[PDB]
Amino acid sequence: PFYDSRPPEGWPKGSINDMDYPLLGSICAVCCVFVAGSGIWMLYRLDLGMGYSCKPYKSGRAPEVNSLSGIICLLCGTMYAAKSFDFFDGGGTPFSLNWYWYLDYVFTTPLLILDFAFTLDLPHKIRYFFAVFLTLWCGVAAFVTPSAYRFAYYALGCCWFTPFALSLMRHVKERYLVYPPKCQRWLFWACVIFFGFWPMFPILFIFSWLGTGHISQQAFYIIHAFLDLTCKSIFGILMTVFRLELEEHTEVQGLPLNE
Amino acid sequence: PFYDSRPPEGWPKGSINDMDYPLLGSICAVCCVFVAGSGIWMLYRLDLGMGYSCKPYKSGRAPEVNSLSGIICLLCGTMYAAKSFDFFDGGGTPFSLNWYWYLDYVFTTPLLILDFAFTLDLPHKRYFFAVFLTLWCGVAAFVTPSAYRFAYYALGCCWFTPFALSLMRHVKERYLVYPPKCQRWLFWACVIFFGFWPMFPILFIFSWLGTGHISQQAFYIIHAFLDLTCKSIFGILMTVFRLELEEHTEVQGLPLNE
Amino acid sequence: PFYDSRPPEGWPKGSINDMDYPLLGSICAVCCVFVAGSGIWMLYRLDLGMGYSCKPYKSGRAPEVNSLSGIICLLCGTMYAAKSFDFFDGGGTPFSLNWYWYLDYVFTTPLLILDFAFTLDLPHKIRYFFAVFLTLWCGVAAFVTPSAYRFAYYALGCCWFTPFALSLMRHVKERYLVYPPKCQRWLFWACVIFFGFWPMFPILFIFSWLGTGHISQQAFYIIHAFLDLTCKSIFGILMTVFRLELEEHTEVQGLPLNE
Ligand SMILES: *C/C=C(C)/C=C/C=C(C)/C=C/C1=C(C)CCCC1(C)C
Ligand SMILES: *C/C=C(C)/C=C/C=C(C)/C=C/C1=C(C)CCCC1(C)C
Ligand SMILES: *C/C=C(C)/C=C/C=C(C)/C=C/C1=C(C)CCCC1(C)C
Ligand SMILES: [K+]
Ligand SMILES: [K+]
Ligand SMILES: [K+]
Ligand SMILES: [K+]
Ligand SMILES: [K+]
Ligand SMILES: [K+]
Ligand SMILES: [K+]
Ligand SMILES: [K+]
Ligand SMILES: [K+]
Ligand SMILES: [K+]
Ligand SMILES: [K+]
Ligand SMILES: [K+]
Ligand SMILES: [K+]
Ligand SMILES: [K+]
Ligand SMILES: [K+]
Ligand SMILES: [K+]
Ligand SMILES: [K+]
Ligand SMILES: [K+]
Ligand SMILES: [K+]
Ligand SMILES: [K+]
Ligand SMILES: [K+]
Ligand SMILES: [K+]
Ligand SMILES: [K+]
Ligand SMILES: [K+]
Repeated sequence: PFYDSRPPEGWPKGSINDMDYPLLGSICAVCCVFVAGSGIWMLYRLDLGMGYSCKPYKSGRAPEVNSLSGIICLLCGTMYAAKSFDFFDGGGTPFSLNWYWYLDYVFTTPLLILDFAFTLDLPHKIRYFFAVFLTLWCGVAAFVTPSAYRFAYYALGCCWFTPFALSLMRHVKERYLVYPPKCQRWLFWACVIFFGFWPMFPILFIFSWLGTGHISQQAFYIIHAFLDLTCKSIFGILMTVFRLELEEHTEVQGLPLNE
Repeated sequence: PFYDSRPPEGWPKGSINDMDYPLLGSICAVCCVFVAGSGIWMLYRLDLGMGYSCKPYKSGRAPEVNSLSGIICLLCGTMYAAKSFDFFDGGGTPFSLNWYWYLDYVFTTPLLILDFAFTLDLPHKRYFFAVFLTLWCGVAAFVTPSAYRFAYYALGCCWFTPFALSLMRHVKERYLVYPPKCQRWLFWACVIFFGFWPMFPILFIFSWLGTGHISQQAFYIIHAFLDLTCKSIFGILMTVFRLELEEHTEVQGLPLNE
Repeated sequence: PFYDSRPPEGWPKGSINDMDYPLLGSICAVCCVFVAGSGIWMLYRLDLGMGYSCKPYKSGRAPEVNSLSGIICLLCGTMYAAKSFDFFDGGGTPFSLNWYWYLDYVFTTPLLILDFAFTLDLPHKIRYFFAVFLTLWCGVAAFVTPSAYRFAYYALGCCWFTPFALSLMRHVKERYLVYPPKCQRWLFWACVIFFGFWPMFPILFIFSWLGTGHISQQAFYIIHAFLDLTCKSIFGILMTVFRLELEEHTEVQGLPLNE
């Protein structure tokens, strides 16, 4: 999709691409290591067995959808390795996963909500997947649109995120009472991350360089690196622990849910 | 994928991009509203229950593949909102869903046939990929400036002609299964399918990339109407056919003619 | 994604794009015909029935995942028809499936391993799919990166292919003892192709024009056309014959596996 490139003399001074690229690349490398290691741990723990007792699977293999968390974390870590490669090369690299904002997210966070929908047995998994997909593509369109119509694209995304986030919460609540108090605690701390960090992205858009102009692109990159460390890595860890508690309750102890 | 952009002085006069952009944007906005509302109604009606009696689902939720029609209509409505944004900005916008013809279709109409294959229990749900490939052969045909675009078009005609011939046959095998009311709804859906899908290849020949009889603006209006028919009306007809099928088999418990 | 195009006077002499385009287009057309015909035969044979006896399916239709081999071969044949169109037009065509190396592969070979995972009942089908996906995208990034960081991208791909290829082999071995000796023979000849031709691509990268500079882009195109004739077409034929023998053993004769 690329047309632009870093000028031979470098990015013009004062432009949004005139960033601290060694620092951004170091942050991206650290994020890559952390998120990829978290995904590797999730896959290894999933292969260990069901619950904290590590009860062997009857088929000898874990459910395929249960690998979604670790797969998403490993894909995010690989894209952050690519981001570190792009930043350490000075930015504007032909294969830049940093250039088009939220283009990487159209790969992780839809699958992520799918994983969430598979972990909580949430209804309308395809509906939630496509809502997140369209919201992220509206964000990509807003960040590639140089006119005021980007605020239209943003609004379009806000027309896809506000219902979804309102629906998901409701559905999440319907599942929350089902689970035992310990799984409820893990789910509570995962939903705190979800419903307190997903709304941050729309707010960050308004104060970014494409909005009120209060947040620079470098600060945007650092903020979104921390958000991906939270929304992918920490949220996936919390989902893995919630799954372990649910399996210990229902598969190891055989106890029924509060449904 | 974009390399081109609207020139600072505007699109050159007499070029294919020198179109009535306020009119195209208004048409795209109306299409967005209509198709998105149709998808919202499809999802709401699906959540209402099975059949016309709105029989509650045993699990409390509808089948996931049954949301395909409304999801496709909502995705098409969102892409038409993006198209209206592009047209109202004068065209040639970096995120232009109007520039690359049939690029948007690679997202809807494959899923659409999937929905169709899921609604009629059609074999080789193959079909999807065939449509996929066909549409990509269209995309290339509209980005190739040489005569080899007619090769790409022909390649698509080598993927659409068998598929459309196979689908019909398979559709016929399912048509006798369904009751006469579901048969009526299926008949009116298949009329749209087999009478409007062939239009796109014919429209290619007489477009600016063929005989030069249809301008790009007329192409946009024609395809807006076609998307209003192939996505919106066809999805409505499929929803009504599903409602009749559920009323026959799930509410009344009657068996199919299989 | 295209920015470049063939210059009005043609590709500069001595450049990597200054290739024998009629020859490349003829090779691509022959490959298209062969691979598309192999996919058509695979789908027709699948529709014939189970096993060598062509036992009719109970539902009257074959399993959907069993069409993966023929679908992949037909998609590869269509992409090779597009490649022949691009080459016969002189290269650098806006819809060039030859320009971005391994970009076409991100469409076939993941599905291919999925097909493999479905044919051998291999665990972690999604994990293998995403590993191949990420390896191929790392290859695409390496072949679009003009700096030394391409060797980083390559290494990233080598960090995704080496574990996967090591895991797959192990899992394949666990399945190999299950199957009867005839299915074992067909599986052996398919795994020979897999584990002896998939490692070739990383080695070909090193000696290509983006590495040591020993293999030209034209030679790369011919080599990869032959590899796609082997990895898609011949491997799909071997998988179809293995499936036919397995169905003759288990569905026609009703005999159990060595599990
Ligand atoms: C790990 C990454 C995550 C969880 C990304 C989440 C993204 C969103 C909640 C998207 C937000 C936006 C929309 C509401 C539309 C306007 C633009 C965005 C992308 C900032
Ligand atoms: C709502 C949109 C629909 C139903 C689109 C349908 C598209 C086709 C039937 C595709 C037609 C073409 C081919 C046969 C190949 C040549 C190029 C196309 C895209 C016009
Ligand atoms: C029919 C095509 C096939 C089987 C393609 C296979 C591709 C690979 C085994 C990929 C190899 C590479 C990686 C290990 C990363 C570095 C770059 C590649 C793409 C050469
Ligand atoms: K995760
Ligand atoms: K996991
Ligand atoms: K990322
Ligand atoms: K990007
Ligand atoms: K940028
Ligand atoms: K970005
Ligand atoms: K799960
Ligand atoms: K997760
Ligand atoms: K629809
Ligand atoms: K629907
Ligand atoms: K559309
Ligand atoms: K487009
Ligand atoms: K155009
Ligand atoms: K278009
Ligand atoms: K359906
Ligand atoms: K539909
Ligand atoms: K194959
Ligand atoms: K096949
Ligand atoms: K190919
Ligand atoms: K390409
Ligand atoms: K090239
Ligand atoms: K290539
Ligand atoms: K299979
Ligand atoms: K195969």
